[PDB]
Amino acid sequence: LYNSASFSTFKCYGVSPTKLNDLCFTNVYADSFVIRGDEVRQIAPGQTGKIADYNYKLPDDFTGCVIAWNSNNLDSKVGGNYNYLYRLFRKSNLKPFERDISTEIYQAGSTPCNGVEGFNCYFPLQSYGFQPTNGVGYQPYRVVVLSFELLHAPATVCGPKKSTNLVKNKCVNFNFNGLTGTGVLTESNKKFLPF
Amino acid sequence: EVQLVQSGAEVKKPGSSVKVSCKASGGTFSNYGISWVRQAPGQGLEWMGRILPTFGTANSAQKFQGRVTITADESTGTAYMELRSLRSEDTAVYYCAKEGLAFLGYGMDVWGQGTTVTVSSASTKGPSVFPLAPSSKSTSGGTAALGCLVKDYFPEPVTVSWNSGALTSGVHTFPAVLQSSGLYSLSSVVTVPSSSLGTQTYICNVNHKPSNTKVDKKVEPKSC
Amino acid sequence: EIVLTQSPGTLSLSPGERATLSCRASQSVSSYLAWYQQKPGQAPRLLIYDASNRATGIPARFIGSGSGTDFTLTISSLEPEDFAVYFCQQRSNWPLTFGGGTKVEIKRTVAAPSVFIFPPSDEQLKSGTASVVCLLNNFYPREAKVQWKVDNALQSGNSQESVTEQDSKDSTYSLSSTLTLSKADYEKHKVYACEVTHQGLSSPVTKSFNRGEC
Amino acid sequence: EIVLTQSPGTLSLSPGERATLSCRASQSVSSYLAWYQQKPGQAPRLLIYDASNRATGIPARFIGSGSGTDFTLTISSLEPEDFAVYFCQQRSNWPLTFGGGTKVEIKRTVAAPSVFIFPPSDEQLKSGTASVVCLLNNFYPREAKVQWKVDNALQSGNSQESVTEQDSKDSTYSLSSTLTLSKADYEKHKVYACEVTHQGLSSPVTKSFNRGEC
Repeated sequence: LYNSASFSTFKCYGVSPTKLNDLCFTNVYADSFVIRGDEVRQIAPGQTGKIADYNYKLPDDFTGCVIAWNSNNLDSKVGGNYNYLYRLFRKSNLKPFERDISTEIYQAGSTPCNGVEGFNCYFPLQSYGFQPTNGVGYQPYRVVVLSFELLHAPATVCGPKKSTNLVKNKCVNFNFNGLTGTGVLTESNKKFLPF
Repeated sequence: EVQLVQSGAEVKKPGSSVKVSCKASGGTFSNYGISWVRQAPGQGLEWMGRILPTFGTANSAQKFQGRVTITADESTGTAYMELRSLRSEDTAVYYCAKEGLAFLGYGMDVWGQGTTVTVSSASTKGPSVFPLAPSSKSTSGGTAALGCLVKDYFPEPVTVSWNSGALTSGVHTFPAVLQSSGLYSLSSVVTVPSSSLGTQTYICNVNHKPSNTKVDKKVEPKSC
Repeated sequence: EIVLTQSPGTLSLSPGERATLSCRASQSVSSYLAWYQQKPGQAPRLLIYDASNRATGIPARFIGSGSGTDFTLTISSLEPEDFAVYFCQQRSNWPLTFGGGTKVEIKRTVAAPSVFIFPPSDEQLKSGTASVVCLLNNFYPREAKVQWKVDNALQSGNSQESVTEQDSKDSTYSLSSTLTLSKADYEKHKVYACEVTHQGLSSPVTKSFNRGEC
Repeated sequence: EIVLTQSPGTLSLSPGERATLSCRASQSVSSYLAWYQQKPGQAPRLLIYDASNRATGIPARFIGSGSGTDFTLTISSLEPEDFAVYFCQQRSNWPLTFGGGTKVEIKRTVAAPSVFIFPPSDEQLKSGTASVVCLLNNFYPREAKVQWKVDNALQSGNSQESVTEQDSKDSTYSLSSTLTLSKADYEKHKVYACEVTHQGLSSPVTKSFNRGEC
């Protein structure tokens, strides 16, 4: 993921990028959505606005990692791509890592709405005018948000750090599956059992 | 490039019902929000209501409550705007245009084509062509104007051509006016040099499609 | 129910100049407005949305500005294909009302209205209805008034006007007024006259004719 | 970049209750934030720094709270010289952007807006532009809407609606709208009206005058 040269916004806060494959984590979550350019900034941990407030709120004590790369070739067709919605009205804010897909007509005023839009009663959702010809900042940005939790379960995802060759007949340091030591390694004639 | 194919003209009677369709050219619907706009003849625009095809939501303006009923058919991608209890003033050109699945912001950008809906109480009637002779051939000695009045026809339109479309210079066609009785009338005059008078014959023709009539009036001077 | 107005109502300008249309609102519509450009006998098309953005394909000469309760659409270079009626639609909340309109014409030099009259024909006299037509052709500007003076008496309530659109070759109008009245009424007078008053006329030219003898 | 939302916008309250000014932030700004108070026409002196401290000379009335991303200011027993807009600007990282601010004001009973109309004089008519002024004196609350119906036609705000500061005695507002037009535009109209729409009034009242005949 790091040496990809194709991700615009490979940056994240909880942990260092170089030590990702150094810690064995629990079951990593992965989120996915498409968003404009102006607000990839507020997908970061701890911001407020329109999308960070009613759509996808990220906790302050965040330890995941955030991805964002431009795709103005797959999610943008002539005449617009009226297939990517986003809520812009809500009773209150949104707790971190919360999902809401209800489509009850939002009531800004103090009058009954009877499930039909009218005076001071707006529809909750809104579409994206993803025209193929827009300035940068209006083009779609596919975003992936990761999350690393320290669950009391032992671990489920380690890192593929490294494995090197072995040189025999020398006094060298070694480490086999956590069993370290020093000495000289030579071929044996034992009768190990499979386990 | 989404298109919005619309219905054709539908003359009706007062108190009847009409049903205009806004079939979306391309197949089915998407995150639309088609809304209906009415424009009176020679006036400004007027919003009526909007429908959400996929999300199944529709409403009309407060003034049109209890009269307009907007429905959608996502199976064929066709939206209907049936209107009942037609009044005498509801004659207009009805539009449909998509405005994005929302309520506030973008605004309608792709429009249909218009569906004229003349509501009255009179059957098709042949247009009585009457020639207007080039009277008083003493205006400026070299200029003259003549035409044929088309009176008491119904309904629009009626195209007018002169000499089988062989003349276009100095040709005018005034818009039709609805009379008190309920029939339409329009003039069509042509400016002709006074020298051409008495030597060239001019015949105007009309083509009333609903009454499939082809009249040919040959204008004459005052006949002494 | 928010109401919008557009000032002025005519905004006559010559090609190449700069236009200024103001759709002043009545409430807080801060940044929710759209401008439409309807040529005669066509479907309106969107020009400027959210009071600043420009719709796709629109030439850059169209610029919109303003916010709050007073907006403004400004055109830099008037091409011949920019003369139409411009509508403003507020999109704040229910209902999405519209504005009056502003028909932007072409500005030219003043011209003189040629005047012609036409007596009812004998073939038109077979029924009991007679019609008289007074015609004004190639004049400018739009403002012109026609009055009928049957038997030197002012006539009202029985005339209908009809104005063509601006010509595409000289940008001149053409007006026609009819005097529909019964055959018995047409047989109960002596003389008929139509009077025209124009800015481009030094005097109120009047044409007239007498019945029967012609 | 950091954004500091402010809520509410006006917080109409009474002299001696609980105030709950909020400074909803963006980032982790746990303790690097300050609040300011700007008396109208004065310099915005500091009130609270580091989100929990107090500057010298600041009474015990002002108490702050909140940390992390949520920050709140509580005013105990509001005092008449404590009605001024309060700005909360973070000082964690660059830049040090401020907030919108909320203008705390007095909550009083709804009043009736009086209306006055003053047509221009002869001396103002010596110029090329007229001057028509409405007037709305001693009303409450802030929200209002003034419209003009010229010749029974919906004119819109060709004016600048000026609102005065809250009274120091009764705490009521005064509104004006100088509807101005050219001299040529003056004579082709016949009646000018000043429409008023108020929450406190059930029916929109209107004061109008007829030009010349006065």
